[PDB]
Amino acid sequence: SNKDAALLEAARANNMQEVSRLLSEGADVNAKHRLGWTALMVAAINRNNSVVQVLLAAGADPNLGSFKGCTALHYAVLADDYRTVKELLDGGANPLQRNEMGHTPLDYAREGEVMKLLRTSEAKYQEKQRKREAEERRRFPLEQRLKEHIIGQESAIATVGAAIRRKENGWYDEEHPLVFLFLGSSGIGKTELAKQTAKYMHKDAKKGFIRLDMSEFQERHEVAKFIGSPPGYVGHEEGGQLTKKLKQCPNAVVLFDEVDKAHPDVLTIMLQLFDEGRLTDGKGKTIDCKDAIFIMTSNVASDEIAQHALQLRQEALETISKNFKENVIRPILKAHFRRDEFLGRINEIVYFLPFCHSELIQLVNKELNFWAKRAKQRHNITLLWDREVADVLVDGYNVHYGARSIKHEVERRVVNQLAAAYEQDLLPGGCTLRITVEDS
Amino acid sequence: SNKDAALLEAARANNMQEVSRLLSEGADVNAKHRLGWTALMVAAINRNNSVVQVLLAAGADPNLGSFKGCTALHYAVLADDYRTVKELLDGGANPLQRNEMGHTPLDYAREGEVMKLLRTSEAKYQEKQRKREAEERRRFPLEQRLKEHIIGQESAIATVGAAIRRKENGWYDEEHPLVFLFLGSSGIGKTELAKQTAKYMHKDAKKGFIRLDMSEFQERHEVAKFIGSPPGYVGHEEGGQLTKKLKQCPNAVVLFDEVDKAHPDVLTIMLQLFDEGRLTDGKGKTIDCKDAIFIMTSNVASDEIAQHALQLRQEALEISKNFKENVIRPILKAHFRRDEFLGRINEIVYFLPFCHSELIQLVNKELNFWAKRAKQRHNITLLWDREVADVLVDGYNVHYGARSIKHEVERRVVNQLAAAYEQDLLPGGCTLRITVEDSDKQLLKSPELPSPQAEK
Ligand SMILES: Nc1ncnc2c1ncn2[C@@H]1O[C@H](COP(=O)(O)OP(=O)(O)OP(O)(O)=S)[C@@H](O)[C@H]1O
Ligand SMILES: Nc1ncnc2c1ncn2[C@@H]1O[C@H](COP(=O)(O)OP(=O)(O)OP(O)(O)=S)[C@@H](O)[C@H]1O
Ligand SMILES: [Mg+2]
Ligand SMILES: [Mg+2]
Repeated sequence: SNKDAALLEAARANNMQEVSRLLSEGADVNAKHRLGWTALMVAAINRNNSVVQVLLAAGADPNLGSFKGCTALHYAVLADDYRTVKELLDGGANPLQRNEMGHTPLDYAREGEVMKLLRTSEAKYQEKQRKREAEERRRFPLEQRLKEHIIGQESAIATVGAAIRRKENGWYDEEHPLVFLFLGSSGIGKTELAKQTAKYMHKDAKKGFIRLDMSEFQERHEVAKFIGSPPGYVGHEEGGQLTKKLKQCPNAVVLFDEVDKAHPDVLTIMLQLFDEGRLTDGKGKTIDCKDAIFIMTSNVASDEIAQHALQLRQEALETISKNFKENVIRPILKAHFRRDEFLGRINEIVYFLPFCHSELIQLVNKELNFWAKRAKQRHNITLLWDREVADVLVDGYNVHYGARSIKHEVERRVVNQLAAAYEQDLLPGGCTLRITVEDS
Repeated sequence: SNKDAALLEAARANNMQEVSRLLSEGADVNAKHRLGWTALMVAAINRNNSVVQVLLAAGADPNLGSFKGCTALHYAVLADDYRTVKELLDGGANPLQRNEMGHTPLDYAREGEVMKLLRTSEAKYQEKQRKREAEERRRFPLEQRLKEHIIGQESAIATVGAAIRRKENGWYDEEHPLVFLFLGSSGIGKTELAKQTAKYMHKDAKKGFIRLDMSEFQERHEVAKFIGSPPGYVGHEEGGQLTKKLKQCPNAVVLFDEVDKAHPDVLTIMLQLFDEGRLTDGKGKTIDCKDAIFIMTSNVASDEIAQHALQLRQEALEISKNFKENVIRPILKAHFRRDEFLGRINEIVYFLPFCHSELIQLVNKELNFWAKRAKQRHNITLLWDREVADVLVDGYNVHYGARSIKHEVERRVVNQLAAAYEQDLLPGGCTLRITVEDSDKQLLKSPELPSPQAEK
């Protein structure tokens, strides 16, 4: 504890020797004084450029929070010393950091070298971040990330990626959220695509992905879950759940899984959300989510979508459907979703088509790779197969389930055999299996 | 503290040098002395005309609140100095401002130049306000302001403008608030017109415009949100949300958006609100909002209104009638159950589906918006041939209205723009012109811009 006080006193007195001795002895570089200032901070206010430099080289943090709450950069600007401001900025100081009073390094000092340094640091940071992010996106676009997991559905991936890129590059109106409606048969990756998109946007934030299941909303009064009860009713003080989640992460990705299962008057609450990204809870607080992304998944027109997809498979063949027939898909949606204004607010309608033979083979290969890696990681068993296995597994495909049919087929026909053999201790650790078309 | 006291003493002592030095240092000009007066106050009371002038030049407020609570104009009047009163009035002092005891500068003053200055200031304020407001309204009418943002809907613009202008010029009954109901198909500017009207009435004040998404009132019990819970119930200490909002701005513009999505027993709360502008919160406090403007929006009769736009198809040479409004009524009563609710609305405004020229105008407006955004953000100049709008309008969907055009333009132009921008094929200051095929191509001032490949 004495080391921190000694370092603070040395920094206040501009004692280079004492500051260096304390730092080399393990003294807290960001030591805090009882008055609320640190060694780097009091060095900054006292125009101790050398002390500030040595403290920064020792690991001083200039962004740590009357001048109460003013950081090291704030005090450097207060002294109107440009050398200290430049050194702190080179050390990672934020030129726009704020104190308890809200003052910033860009306000304390008069126009001059300090302002120039702060502005240049801010501009260079912003430009570097912009260029780096753009280059990263170019190098590894969203489409490749989705293709890592999603198989087929090229049109849907292209549409979603185009919309997302248009949003990220700033070429989007901020007055209206972006809304998607995923349509297609069951078990073809709609909610999977939504999950992948949410992960891409908010990879390191669970709060960034808000999931709803509209099976849990199959009656009119279920709207009270979204915004909570009005004043004087049970649960009022709680407030809306969806409103809470949106307030936590305004730019999150909201997924209304199986929206078709909602009562139609539950969708009415979505009008303001989809138009202006505005929603009011039971307490009257209004949530602004203009930059959020809304995804709705349903299979309302599944049969018609499959029939259309046959168009590609109806070709004389001597892949991409124009799908102007959406004019006759609209009546189905209107019949289910009874309000035209609801559909009008949807930016894009994404159609997922049934898998082709090659896509089915790819799915089977994906499943067998997953199982092989699981076996290697768990029991250290190598697992291998040929075309005959993929084709035999595909032959058991069911249209009504898609990827789920493939999963069940692989599990039943192959995984059961691996489990039975393992339980019989016929699989020594490190051994290799070929599935030599093990059938019938 | 020390600087404020020094400035106050200098103002009291008529010390020009001290007052100037303290003002230059940064002493608060409106600092309050322990006796209740400020620097300007005591400069006025001591007949320090020059000190009053210099304090006003420094930013002194003459209208700031036995001379307890007296304002600088009050002190100048009490000093019997006409110069101080004149200078304070020139600084915006109110001749009718009241002190703690309720005496105005026109009261304490002795007959003379003080009366002249105060009365001249008051009359000038009133007449200048009236004349300037009238001149601005005539020069730039609300109807011309709306036309900048709303395409078509001439009959709605004309009705709303006529009612608004009627209210502003005082030719309205103050007992009953003005109520509008907006009817028509989806995405044809109802809420847009409401927003523009609110912005016009209250230039920027957020409290001047009140939103209410009636879609959140699908059950009777939700009406409690208007007025709050009764005594003894959770949330009672908070009053009615709408009551609070209206109290903060009695003459606000209230928008009950999607009123047809409310439970019809919830609309019952609006009977007194629309008839007399009275609403009593859960705590028994009544809100007076007789001068507010209420706007409702719905698409209740929208098939029947859009079907009556077959009058555009009648081509007699080769707009809604009273008798149509008596076919649109049965539909209104079937939805909004009560004749006493409908009989409270001042005007029913009908918004019609766009004709082909209005679609072209909408497409041009959207393209102009995007061009302005591009030019401002990246200095990119954007141009389009006349045929671009013709191609784009084909994406129009009568069921969705303008937002269909919005989405079409976005999807099939802005996507290419963003793809090119990310590809860095749009150098700053470059000129980009859209050309017309069955699809849309972009030329970078002459050569065709090569479409990037996201899939690589
Ligand atoms: N196109 C796909 N490519 C790879 N895996 C997929 C694909 N689609 C689905 N899956 C996987 O198969 C499962 C199906 O999940 P979903 O994606 O959620 O199905 P769903 O289409 O979304 O439709 P429902 O809710 O049954 S209607 C998931 O386990 C996915 O991981
Ligand atoms: N003349 C116009 N008519 C309709 N929309 C316009 C017009 N000019 C601009 N717009 C824009 O097109 C969109 C139309 O949406 P809204 O203003 O909400 O119309 P609406 O009458 O309220 O349709 P509903 O009942 O909510 S489905 C708005 O975002 C407007 O800004
Ligand atoms: Mg699903
Ligand atoms: Mg609307």
